Amino acid sequence: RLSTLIEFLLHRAYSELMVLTDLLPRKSDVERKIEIVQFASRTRQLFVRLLALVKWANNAGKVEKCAMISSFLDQQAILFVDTADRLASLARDALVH
Amino acid sequence: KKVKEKLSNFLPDLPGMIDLPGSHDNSSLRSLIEKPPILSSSFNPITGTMLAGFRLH
Amino acid sequence: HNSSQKRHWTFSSEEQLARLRADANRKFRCKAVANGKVLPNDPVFLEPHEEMTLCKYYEKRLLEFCSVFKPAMPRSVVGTACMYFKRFYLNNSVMEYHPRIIMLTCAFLACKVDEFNVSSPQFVGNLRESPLGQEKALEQILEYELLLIQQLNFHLIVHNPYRPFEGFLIDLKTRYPILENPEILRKTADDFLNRIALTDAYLLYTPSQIALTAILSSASRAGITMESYLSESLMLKENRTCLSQLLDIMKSMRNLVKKYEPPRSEEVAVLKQKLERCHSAELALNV
Amino acid sequence: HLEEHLEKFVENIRQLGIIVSDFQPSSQAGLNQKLNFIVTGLQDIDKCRQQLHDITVPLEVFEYIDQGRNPQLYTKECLERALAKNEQVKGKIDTMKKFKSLLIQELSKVFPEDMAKYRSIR
Amino acid sequence: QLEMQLEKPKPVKPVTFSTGIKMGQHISLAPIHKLEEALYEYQPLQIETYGPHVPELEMLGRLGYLNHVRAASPQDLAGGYTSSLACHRALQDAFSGLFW
Amino acid sequence: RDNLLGISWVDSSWIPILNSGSVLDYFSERSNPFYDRTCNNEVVKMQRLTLEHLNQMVGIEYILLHAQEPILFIIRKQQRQSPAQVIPLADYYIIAGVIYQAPDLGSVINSRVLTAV
Amino acid sequence: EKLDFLGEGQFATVYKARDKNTNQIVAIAKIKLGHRSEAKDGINRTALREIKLLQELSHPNIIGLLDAFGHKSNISLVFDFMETDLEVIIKDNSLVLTPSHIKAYMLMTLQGLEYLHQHWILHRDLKPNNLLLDENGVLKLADFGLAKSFGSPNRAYTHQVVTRWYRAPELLFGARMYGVGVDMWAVGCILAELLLRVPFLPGDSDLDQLTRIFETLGTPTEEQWPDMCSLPDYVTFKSFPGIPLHHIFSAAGDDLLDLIQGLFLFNPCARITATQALKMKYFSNRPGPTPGCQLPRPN
Repeated sequence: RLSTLIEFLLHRAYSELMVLTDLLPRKSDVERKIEIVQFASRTRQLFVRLLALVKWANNAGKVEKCAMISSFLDQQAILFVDTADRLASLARDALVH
Repeated sequence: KKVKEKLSNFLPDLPGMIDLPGSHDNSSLRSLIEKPPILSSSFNPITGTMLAGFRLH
Repeated sequence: HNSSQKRHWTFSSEEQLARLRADANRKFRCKAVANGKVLPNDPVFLEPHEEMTLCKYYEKRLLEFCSVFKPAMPRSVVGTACMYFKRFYLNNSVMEYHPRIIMLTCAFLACKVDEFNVSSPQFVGNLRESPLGQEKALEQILEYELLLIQQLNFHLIVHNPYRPFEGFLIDLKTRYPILENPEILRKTADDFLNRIALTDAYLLYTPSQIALTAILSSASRAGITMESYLSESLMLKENRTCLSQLLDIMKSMRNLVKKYEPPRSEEVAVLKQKLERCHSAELALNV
Repeated sequence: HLEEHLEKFVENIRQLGIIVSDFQPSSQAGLNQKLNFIVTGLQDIDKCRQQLHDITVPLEVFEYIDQGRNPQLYTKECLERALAKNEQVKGKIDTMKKFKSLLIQELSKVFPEDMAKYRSIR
Repeated sequence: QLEMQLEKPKPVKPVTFSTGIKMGQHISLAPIHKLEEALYEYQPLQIETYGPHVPELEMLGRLGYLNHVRAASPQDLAGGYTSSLACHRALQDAFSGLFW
Repeated sequence: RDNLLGISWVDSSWIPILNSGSVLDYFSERSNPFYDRTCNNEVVKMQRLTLEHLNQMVGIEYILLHAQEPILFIIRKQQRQSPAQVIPLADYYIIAGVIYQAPDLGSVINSRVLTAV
Repeated sequence: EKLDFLGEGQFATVYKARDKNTNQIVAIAKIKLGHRSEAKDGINRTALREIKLLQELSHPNIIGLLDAFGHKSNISLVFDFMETDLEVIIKDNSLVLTPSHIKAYMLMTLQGLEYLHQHWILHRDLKPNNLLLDENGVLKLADFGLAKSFGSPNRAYTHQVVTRWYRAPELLFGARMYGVGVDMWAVGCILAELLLRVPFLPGDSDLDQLTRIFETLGTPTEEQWPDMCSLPDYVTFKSFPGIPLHHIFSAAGDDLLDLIQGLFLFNPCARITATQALKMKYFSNRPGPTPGCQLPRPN
């Protein structure tokens, strides 16, 4: 899923840069430098959060195993409650009649 | 071990306030990971008009 | 066209058209002289009637090119293309845009608007040209496509005289039994319609009235007259007045058809050589 | 892998570009914008490389990144919830073990011969 | 804040109760409301033309003839487009105009 | 439909599962002579969410007026012209899971005098 | 004079501003295409159709190509700026959802549809969006890219072009020919959404969307328009017992109940017509359609 997010991030970055380059000659150049460094801050934040993602990409498989563990233990808890539930449905419904 | 290692030691090399949250950043561009943007147009090559627009002072 | 749009682009009478063509010829002449590439009134400049004759012969060649298209083509698309071409030279001159580029482009744009969804191999296969030369022409086709719409005032819909014909014949199969099995009428009417299309009829007369006049001419040629059908249309507003207008339009149409003739190829080649030399002359636009 | 170092060089070039365009520059500072466009092209090459890599990431990573922490904290929290569920389940099974032991003790008190035959059969 | 803020000024007077104790504290009743705005733009007649006229349903000789270049066809009829739509478009378009 | 005052409608299942929250639902069970599909509580259930939407879209809003926890649950039918504008139409009171329409102080007296005389 | 950058579009880019001429507010379009091929197809079919169709269709409930120029490679189309769109409006958490207002929106949409059907040009793709609300609130229809004429001559009629959610049942089958049916069923799904508040039938992809339409209206009866399976591509769908319109949208005034039942009718032949729907007594009723002065506005 990170490939799709990487492509979409690169696309939105290139498109916003295209809009910035289109307004670059249009904008007043002195304040346009300020708008350029604001856009550079935008791109730096996008890229550093992608850097955090590709850092965590080593730690992805352990979280996959943790999700497997959590699903398994939730299943066994539902087994305990289902056993108690079926015993209650025995003791209060079928034996009374 | 301490797991409050800053968003630094993690993202340490990049300059600027990497630790600062998206709400504090107040950037429309940053709001992108939460909802994917559409690929309306393919990446285009650099043009002379861009350089003419910049060129500093 | 109660759908308006062409209500603005329906030039009313012969003289205005003549005047407009003449004025664009003057316009190009003047821009060039002012640019000052040449002294005024040199030999190269053409004359409007000569330009019109060259345009008509080349347009008959373009109609043959539309007919030899490898994929089957609806009569609507051919017509749309011719109309677009005539209307284009009512604003500009033959020299400013060479007729060959204009013809090919009108054709591609026309196909795109009319939803023929043409296949790219089919279009390239039809042209009898080298792939490299066809691609050079295609590069020009792109720029001249946008140029066409700009000078077409973005008015793209064109009313095609066919639909009305089918419709009047169904009215024929129903309201009047005086005539019968009007299909001989059908072919002759088609013959009159191609001849009508070559004339400035598309620009002047209403297309429905054009179809009705083709039907009337076919009937007069074969032995039937539609006074009674004309009489059912008299079963309408204007009381007596509608019929006189219909008769006058029919007579003017017959006169143009009898007078119109294909330009002789001997004359046309002289003109071709002159125009070719003309575009080979230095225009060059701007830096 | 390589996408990390590529995007890192891209981010450092973006920072140097912001520094240079922040400063008045006699030298053609259009080289900064050209390097930014070339970094976008190399990021497209890295997007081809991400089609090669095919990483799948949950959304709570994105959201904790929005909070600006480490995603390592999300790893610790997933590990902690795994141990929490394992602790709870082992505890329930341990109480069932103690209850079975108590029940067989008391039934062996009250029904000697039957629980004797049960301990024989097991 | 004793002055600009209420500072419990509304606490001093509560007028017993008029919501839980009893709902008969309304007394002062009023209404007299009007608007007069209903049934607007029901009419659907926006018909425009510079042409002669033709009815939507045929039920005439044209429908009885039921003949076009290919007449009508059954499998596509599921597609709808009963020739009816067909002759209507055809005639309407042809009649459009006739007098500039 | 002859006389809404002279009709009573009930249902046993909903009776034990009845609470201040569910009174409107019991009136809403449908196939209940007193309540109607035209009411907006119906248009809300059809759509999604029930909050301050009765003050936004203003119209026929059956609302609980007074409630006693075990049995007594009075419902009122309002017609709103706008927010903060309420017009009371009628009152339907539910006693022991049995819905009746509140008699007018005067229709009741007219019928009563007629029978006695 | 470009003054705003609302953003890019599916095959276009938009900027909001005042032109070289008057100060009046308008939305300006710039042509968008993949021109990389040295053999480009010039302008796209969607663009060509949209421009001429909008220019021709002039109605108080239809937007129109006003000015149009193109000196550079650029082609500029001028359309009036609008307030927002019904779709996001009802998409948002209930700010002020109201039926007397839903009925007014339905009336404007139906008047626009009647004009387009009269002009003899189908709006190929009404989708929930692609409908725009202006400041006054008169809603005029907008996206016209996929539309085509519908006439007597037989021609390759485009297929599966409409979006899966708003695809007509006949189009979902695989039908080679069509009629006002597509547009009518689609207004029908948009009304469905206004009342239900969420989209009526959800289809991830063609077959699933057909299955859900069938589940919502039940299996079509053999009497309906037999040949429903005799059209070119049909698969017997589940034999649903069927649910009354009362089931899917639980309630509202029955007149609305009737318009719905009617747009839905399965035989393409019986799908109600535009004039027919306006003439429905539901529009001429005690509930009054909003003039638009009091029409709800969000942010």
